[PDB]
Amino acid sequence: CTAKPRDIPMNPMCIYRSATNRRVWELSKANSRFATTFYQHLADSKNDNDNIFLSPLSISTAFAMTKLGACNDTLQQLMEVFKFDTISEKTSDQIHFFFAKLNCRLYRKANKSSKLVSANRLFGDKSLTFNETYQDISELVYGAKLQPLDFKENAEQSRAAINKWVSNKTEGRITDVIPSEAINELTVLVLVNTIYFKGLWKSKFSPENTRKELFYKADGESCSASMMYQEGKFRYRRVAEGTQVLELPFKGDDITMVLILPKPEKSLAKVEKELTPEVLQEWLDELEEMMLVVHMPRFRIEDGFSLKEQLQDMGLVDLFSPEKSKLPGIVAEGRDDLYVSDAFHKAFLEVNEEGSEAAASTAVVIAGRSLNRPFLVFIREVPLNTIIFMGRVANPCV
Repeated sequence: CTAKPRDIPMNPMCIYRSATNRRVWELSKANSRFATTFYQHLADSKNDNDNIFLSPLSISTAFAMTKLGACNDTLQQLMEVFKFDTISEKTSDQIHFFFAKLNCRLYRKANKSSKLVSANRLFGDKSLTFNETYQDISELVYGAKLQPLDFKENAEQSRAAINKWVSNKTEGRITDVIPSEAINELTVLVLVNTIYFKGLWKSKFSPENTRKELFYKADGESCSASMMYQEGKFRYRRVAEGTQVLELPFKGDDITMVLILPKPEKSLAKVEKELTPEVLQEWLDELEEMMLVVHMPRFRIEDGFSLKEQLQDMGLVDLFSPEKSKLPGIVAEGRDDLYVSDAFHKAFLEVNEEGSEAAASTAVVIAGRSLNRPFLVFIREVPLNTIIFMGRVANPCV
């Protein structure tokens, strides 16, 4: 951004290779393929009846930041895993450009509708000499200023410093991205991303009409749930196997939630197993204006988890290997031999008669300490083809 760069600015350090915004659309595409693939995996590691919420977008946005200082294999798996190897061509360095155009259109609205604001940031060790170019590129592309932190003698407050910053950037919604013993005296850097959304229903529900129901859990007893109610014309479509798909657009119609609910008594897993950018575009394409009666619970969910286990299973292995990890572009002089000790994510969703609110954050930490009847949800940026948030609502009660 800054204005409209002819992608003429500089952008060195280790390059891998396997109206041109078509490059950006390709980015979003690859961003989505990662989203679905990750959810699948994440799902595998969670209980089918368990809740789920995240922001695939942020995860790809913190890892793109990390990729900046990557080299060789570590760079390969990063580009491939996050699907960056499906874009225009030879330039592990150019992707950051598109992702800086993408986030640009996303968060920079010459239109003002709903709230969608991101904010990245680095937190390096006060003793180290970080690469100037790396530090400068990050601030330009991802707009991430390198905030000095005392990990060598104050990892605790250092953690507390990061979590706090994030909270600030998540309207208090996100808190505890970095677990208690994550960061330590050996921690070099900690790349972070935050995303915050708040949108008013283009067609709001009526609190009056809302009514408390009785929710039966996978085991034992219920839990009361405030079920909402409204009626109107919405883009909908009962897809194959009786699967329903509905789209609730927020004011501006630029961003809309997308619920997906399998036929009564049918398994959602079968739906999550065959979930894919392709399939998703399919349902979304088959949608059609109609009159209906929408019933959806008034609730909020908060997810949290380490991305290490899953990302390892997808291919991002070298990055977490103290031995094989290659992030030579970060510290110019000081502590070397860096590797991602672990990565964390945390998302929050809230839904009510007035609209929806959701927030998330991802924290990649360098060299530290390692370690109910559902329905699907989606928060997409239509014009941009990006899945901002996603998840599965399994307990409205909460």
